[PDB]
Amino acid sequence: EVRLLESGGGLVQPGGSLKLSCAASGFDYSRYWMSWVRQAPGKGLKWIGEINPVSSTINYTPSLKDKFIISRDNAKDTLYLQISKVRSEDTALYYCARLYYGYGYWYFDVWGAGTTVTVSSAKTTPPSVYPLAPGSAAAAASMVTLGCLVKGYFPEPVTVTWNSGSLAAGVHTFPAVLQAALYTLSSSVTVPSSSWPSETVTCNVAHPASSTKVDKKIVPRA
Amino acid sequence: VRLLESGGGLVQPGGSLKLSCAASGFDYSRYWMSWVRQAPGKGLKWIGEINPVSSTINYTPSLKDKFIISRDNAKDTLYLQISKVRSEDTALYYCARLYYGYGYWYFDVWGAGTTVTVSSAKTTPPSVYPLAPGSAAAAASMVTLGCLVKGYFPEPVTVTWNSGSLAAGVHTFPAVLQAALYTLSSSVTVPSSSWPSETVTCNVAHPASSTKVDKKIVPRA
Amino acid sequence: RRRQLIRQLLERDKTPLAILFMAAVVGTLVGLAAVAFDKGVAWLQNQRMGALVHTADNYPLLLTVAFLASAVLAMFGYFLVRKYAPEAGGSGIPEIEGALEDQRPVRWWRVLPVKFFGGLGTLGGGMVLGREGPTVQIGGNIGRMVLDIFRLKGDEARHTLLATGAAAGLAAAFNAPAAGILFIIEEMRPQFRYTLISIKAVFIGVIMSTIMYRIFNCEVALIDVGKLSDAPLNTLWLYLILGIIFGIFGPIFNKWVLGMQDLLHRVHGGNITKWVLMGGAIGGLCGLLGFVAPATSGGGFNLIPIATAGNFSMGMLVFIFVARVITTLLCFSSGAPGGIFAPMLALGTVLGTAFGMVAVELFPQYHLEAGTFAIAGMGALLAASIRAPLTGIILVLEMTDNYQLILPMIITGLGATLLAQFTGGKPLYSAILARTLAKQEAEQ
Amino acid sequence: RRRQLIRQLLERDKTPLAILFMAAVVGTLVGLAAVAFDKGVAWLQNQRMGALVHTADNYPLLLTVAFLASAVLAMFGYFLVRKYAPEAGGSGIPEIEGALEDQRPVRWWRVLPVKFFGGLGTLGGGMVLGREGPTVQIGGNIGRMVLDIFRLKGDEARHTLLATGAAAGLAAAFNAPAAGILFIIEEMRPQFRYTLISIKAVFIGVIMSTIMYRIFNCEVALIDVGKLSDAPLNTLWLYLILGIIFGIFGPIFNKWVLGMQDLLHRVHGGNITKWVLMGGAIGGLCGLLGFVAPATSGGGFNLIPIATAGNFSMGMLVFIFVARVITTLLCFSSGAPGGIFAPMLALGTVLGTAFGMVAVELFPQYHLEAGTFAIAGMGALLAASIRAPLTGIILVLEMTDNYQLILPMIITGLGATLLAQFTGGKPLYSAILARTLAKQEAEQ
Amino acid sequence: DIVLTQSPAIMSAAPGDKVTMTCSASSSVSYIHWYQQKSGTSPKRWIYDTSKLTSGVPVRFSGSGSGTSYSLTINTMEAEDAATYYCQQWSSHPQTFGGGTKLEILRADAAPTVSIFPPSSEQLTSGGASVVCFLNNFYPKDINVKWKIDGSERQNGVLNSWTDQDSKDSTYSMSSTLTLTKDEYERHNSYTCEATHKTSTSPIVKSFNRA
Amino acid sequence: DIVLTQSPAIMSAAPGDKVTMTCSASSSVSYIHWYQQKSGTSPKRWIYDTSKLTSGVPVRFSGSGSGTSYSLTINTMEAEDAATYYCQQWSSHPQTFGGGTKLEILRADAAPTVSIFPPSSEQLTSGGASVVCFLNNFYPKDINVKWKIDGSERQNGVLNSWTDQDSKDSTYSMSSTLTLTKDEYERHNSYTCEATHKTSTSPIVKSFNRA
Ligand SMILES: [Cl-]
Ligand SMILES: [Cl-]
Ligand SMILES: [Cl-]
Repeated sequence: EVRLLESGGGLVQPGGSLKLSCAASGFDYSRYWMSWVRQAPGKGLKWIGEINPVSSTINYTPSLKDKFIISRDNAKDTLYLQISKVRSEDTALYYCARLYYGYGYWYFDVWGAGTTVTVSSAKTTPPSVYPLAPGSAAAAASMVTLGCLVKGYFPEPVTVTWNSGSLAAGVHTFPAVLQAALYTLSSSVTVPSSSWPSETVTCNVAHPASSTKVDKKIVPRA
Repeated sequence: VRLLESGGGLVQPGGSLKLSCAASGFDYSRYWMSWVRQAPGKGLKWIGEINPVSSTINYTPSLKDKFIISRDNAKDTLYLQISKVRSEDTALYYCARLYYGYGYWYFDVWGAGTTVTVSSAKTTPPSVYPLAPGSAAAAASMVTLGCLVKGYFPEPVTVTWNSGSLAAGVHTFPAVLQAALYTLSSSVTVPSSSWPSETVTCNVAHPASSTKVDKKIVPRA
Repeated sequence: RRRQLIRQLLERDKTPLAILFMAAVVGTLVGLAAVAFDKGVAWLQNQRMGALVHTADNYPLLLTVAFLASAVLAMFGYFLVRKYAPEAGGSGIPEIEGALEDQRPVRWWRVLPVKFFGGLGTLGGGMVLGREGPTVQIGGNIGRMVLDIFRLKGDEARHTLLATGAAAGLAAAFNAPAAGILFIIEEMRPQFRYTLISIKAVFIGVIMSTIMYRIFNCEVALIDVGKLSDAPLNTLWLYLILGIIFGIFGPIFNKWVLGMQDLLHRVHGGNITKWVLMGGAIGGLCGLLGFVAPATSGGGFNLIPIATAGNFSMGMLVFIFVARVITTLLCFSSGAPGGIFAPMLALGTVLGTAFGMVAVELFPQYHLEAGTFAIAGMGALLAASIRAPLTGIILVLEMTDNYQLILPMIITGLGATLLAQFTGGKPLYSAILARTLAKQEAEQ
Repeated sequence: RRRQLIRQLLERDKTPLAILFMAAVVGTLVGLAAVAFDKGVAWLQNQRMGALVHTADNYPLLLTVAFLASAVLAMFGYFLVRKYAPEAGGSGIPEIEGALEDQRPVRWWRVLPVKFFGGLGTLGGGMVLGREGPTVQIGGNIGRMVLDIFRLKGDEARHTLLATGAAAGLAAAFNAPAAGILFIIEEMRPQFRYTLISIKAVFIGVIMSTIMYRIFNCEVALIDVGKLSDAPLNTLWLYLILGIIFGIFGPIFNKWVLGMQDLLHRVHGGNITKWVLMGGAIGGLCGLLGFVAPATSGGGFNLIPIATAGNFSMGMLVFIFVARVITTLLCFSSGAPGGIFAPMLALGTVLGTAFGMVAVELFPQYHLEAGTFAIAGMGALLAASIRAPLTGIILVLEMTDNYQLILPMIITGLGATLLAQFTGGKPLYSAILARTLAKQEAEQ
Repeated sequence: DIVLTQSPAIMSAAPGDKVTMTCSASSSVSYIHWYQQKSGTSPKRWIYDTSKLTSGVPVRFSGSGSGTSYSLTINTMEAEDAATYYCQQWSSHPQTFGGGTKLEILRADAAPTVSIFPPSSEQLTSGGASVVCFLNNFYPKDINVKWKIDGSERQNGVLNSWTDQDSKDSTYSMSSTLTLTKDEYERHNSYTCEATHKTSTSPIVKSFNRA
Repeated sequence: DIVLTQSPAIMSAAPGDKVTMTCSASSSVSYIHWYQQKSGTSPKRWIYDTSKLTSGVPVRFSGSGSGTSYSLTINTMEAEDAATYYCQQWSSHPQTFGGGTKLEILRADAAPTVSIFPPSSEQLTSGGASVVCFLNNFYPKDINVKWKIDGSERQNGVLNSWTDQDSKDSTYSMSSTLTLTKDEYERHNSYTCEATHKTSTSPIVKSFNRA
């Protein structure tokens, strides 16, 4: 396949610097112009810059001298991007793209998955996961809706699956809300009444930024 | 433009191993590659060749899958697997890029080589002992130091002095074998002002055991 | 003469602007026509393929839908040439050369609709014929169309505008501008007397016609072969032998194309209904082999990357070769609109690869690649049969882009054109125009 | 005339065996001669370099031995041409063009020793001249020498053997067999009348002459430029602009060389000692500029890879251009034996890159590389000045091996040859033959 | 730079119906490219140089336009077409993208399935108390949630979060967490969650008492 | 297989001599290549196509021959040319190599410089004792080393090793290693290393005593 895998993105402090990397596979990585483009959370795509195969020409978006430094090494098959004096405006998902053209009006041919850069002075903290069972005198209907509350973590992301991913139907994980330099999200699973509390329903929660794996079985209250 | 081969060392008789040759500094595709081996103290013998697309693969007249030669142009690397290994396979194996002038092909540039030793002994790293003059520094214009590399297997080991800074005035002597282990010595001659006023260290490396020993030689007081 | 020369030399390359502007116009229209012809043949290419899918269970039914779908399209091409434009049959290159020596009329009001729509049926049905035939004669006729529409005259206006249309037609058929110009000067110019074919005007029309072909075809090449190996000096003698083989086969093939024209005429004697029903029978013949054995049929560009890479077994190579020479004659000598030029590229590569495979296993010390003898043989039958070797060599190089093989390509090309002459062969295009002007003026 | 046509066509390309065999021997000797000429000038070039290091102490002495070593070598070449072979001065292509129209003699017993050894002095001293000039005229005279040695006759034997010798001479000078044949076809055959130059015989001699130089030079290319980028369709307009600039400069440059022939003549009036002492002053200038600024002097092949890769500043490009235009005129218009052909390749790319560098930063959306307009301008001064555009682009492609640029190279060539025509220019070689044939009559 | 703003930042369309979004420019542009992005995946080149489709893009897609106004359409829209479409220019330098038009499926209205959960005993021992309200599987998303503590509505301590469109269901969902300290959580007994969708006038309230 | 047999297996020469070595083939071969291999170094392409010099080879080298007899010539050899030279053919498959012609240098006399080394402290810690004797940069090759303990003479436990000829100076060096157990090393005090070489009638002798 044609594959671009960006890496090197995460949590860094305001005023610091970072070095993102994009590993290319499945095509002559030379002969191609490479380009960076970022997408701030819930906003539009914005072009960073581009680099030719021989690094002779390098263009950037209108943005102050050595803030961005795009470079490549065609030998090891990867492209690089350095951001300096980073501020919160640089918090974004960073895309690495291979350039090409049709009639000669260039487009962004193939994209990578991206890496998220979070610029904050808040500290990495692990999550507390709390099981959410129906109330003591619950209205035992045909479907039962359970959930677990993943509270007070930083930064994003967390991933939550239910019984190691066996129950994928009836799953909703809601987007995280930040408050007081901490994140909270919840996950909901709807399951027939004959399965719970008959069987065991588990929510597995992983927060790699704090090396946190935890499972929380959901048991009925009272 | 460099060819650096690896994977060499010890194999038990009847076993097998694969050598790799990592090429760099030139378009590895579009180049015929070849393997040549040199038995201890003898001349060179061709093993086989492979064309850039692996469509053509030729071998010296040997048996079944005795040698199989392969290349993966994605990482510009040449491969050679030897099977049913016998004592006649103990040699220094060269990986070489092939080319021609009028059309009669030659071995253009060669790698450093990698040794394979067919034996049922086991790898022992070397013990490195520093050799300084006995407490009788009869200082001439120069002084001679050395270190003793004892009890390793298989060959080879490499010896440098100050990581190659001291290049003039060093002799490394051929290893000789006793009780299935090797020993050699290296000699270095430096000015009497240079030592012990500045440090002299010999750096021994035994790739078969992935071991390097850097021994500093200090006078005897 | 010293005085006449001095004022010829000081008055050289001064083509009238009226011709150069109209050279721009003809190339533009030739390009559009050639692209539209190409997309049409391709559209019929899968219309006929998509029919093969609603029928792919009943194996008898499917070999039926293959024959009939191609028979009808063929019959549609044979009919449209025998009833409204008899000189639009076969290649059309020699008819366009007759016009340039003022020896044939170019009836553009009839040949442009006939050969366009006739060729669509012949090439769209999957017969072994090339686009070169249609596009050059179509392109030439367009040269006379704009030669009449704006009533320019003078000998050159007639000769150049007709020449650039023909060169633009070859260029657009192969995406080979350099070969388009070389074909006019080397093969299609009047070749025994001076003429005023303005080369600078041919240049203009060729660029405009292939610019139009790159507006609708970029990023995809007709033939992609990769970069092959180089050819050491001690290997060149092998290419001279290969040319020698092509040089004696060239004329033998020339006798077959001519003789098969005669044999095919006697089955139909000449009246339009027996003729087009035999064009439908071999038109259905090749539409059936088009998928019981595709390499036997079609233009043949499909097999060439496969043959070059040594991905054919030697048994199949001779099968394809002997099959394809059979398929080639019976389609071109039938009078169907379409060229023989491109089919002989295919035969050249198939014969080259066979010679290359033999060379690779008699001389392991040469470190040979069969593909290099495929590339060298590609243009060799062109050189032996058509005897336009400089066009053939530059056309093959324009399409495969292996310049490092220029000497082996040059040597077997000349070896081919050397032994073709010394074994009593003739340029095919000149030999058929001769026979066309011979019966019209002998048994009129 | 259909009666003569029908069996003229039936007898086409019937080259007599005697001519093609002797075409093989001509090309063999042209190749060996070209090889020896090339190795000779190289040997003298570094003799001059090795002298410059036994004199690397005294920078004044160092500029002295540079000037005089080149002055003596230059004076030597000027002397042997004014004393034994007046028609061996300058290029020699126009004289071979005269011979092919039977209007100038080929005194092979005199120009072959003169042009060989004379050119050795001018090119070995580091003057701005190309080896093609010598090699084409040498090769043509070699064609008549074996014409005479074996006293074959017929118009074609004389015209062919003289043509293949010239084509073999151009091929061996650039390692460009295809350009050698195209040069005869497009530029140097008699251009106002039919002749029977046998193209297949020109082919043979080119093959053997190109085999002879690769026996003594393989593995090394005259100019290696790498594989550059492609040219998008929406950028082609920029190459037409570049051609228009060349089309306006082409004639202007042609007038300078011709006018400088006149201006330089009045300095010496025609006297052998006065002439040879000014040839030593221009020869010493270039041997001195050969060490104070190498890009100003020499053939210019070395700087072509550097300029294409954008390794020159725009300031240096402008310096080199005007310097090299001065040095080029001062060497060629002086009458020194040596070509103008190769120096205009250097002038073509250097201005090409300059146009490329401005374009790349006026259109960052095009993602351009200056080198692509270097390659397109390489053959553009040839197209505007010599007005043999088909040779220039096939020669440039033969030397740079970037076929993906053929459309822009074609577009910049015709824009050059279109505006050269529309601004009242003439082909330089024809303008020099004209002025040569004019004074061969005004003396009566 | 050149600003390209796309016409309907958000909109919805039923399957098997013709869609049309627009891209328009501050200056005039040439040969516009279109990319389709689904959430969680990389952008994919979709339509380039105004109207040509990339290998794989179904023929229902098509592009058009001139100078200053261009558009993408889908004759008969399918469900898999639900994504965000960005127009992009490189006629001039530097290149610029459009703000994007999100375009999702329309289906029949659906009432929310409301569920309330008391603070877990795990969280209470820590000193905090989060009461959570799941409003699941409804169309349209315009929904208003109301908290009442023993019949008295409360405003602060609340944070809501909406899903994106479910793949199979094409519904939505919205959680809302009311977070107190364990102390004030114990001063009260009733906890009500009022779902004011528009598939009804009377909200669907669900509740619990600690007793 | 074509077998090529080379001239002398070993030959000596003084710098300034014209030296010729020959490569003879069992059957006719053409355009033979030569490879130089200096001690401790991989072969390097020297002469190819019978007569052509690889770039960097000094022009004091030359090759010639035809049919079954080929030769490489150094017109006035130099001391740095000490190596083993291999001819190779590939006009017939499979390619083959000659046995090699080892070129040794004649030069003026050189006396050895001998150093003695007692067993190091750390080797004694593991129960062994190796007394080492270096004898560096002597010429000619022939030399005998004599070990005296107590003034006695040892012939058991001695191990010698020569380097090959140095590419700069054409001298030889050697090392003599006497290996004892730590105990046997302890039952004695004085250890002597005796060097006899043609450069001196009296032997060069260096020693240390344990005390
Ligand atoms: Cl044809
Ligand atoms: Cl001249
Ligand atoms: Cl010239």
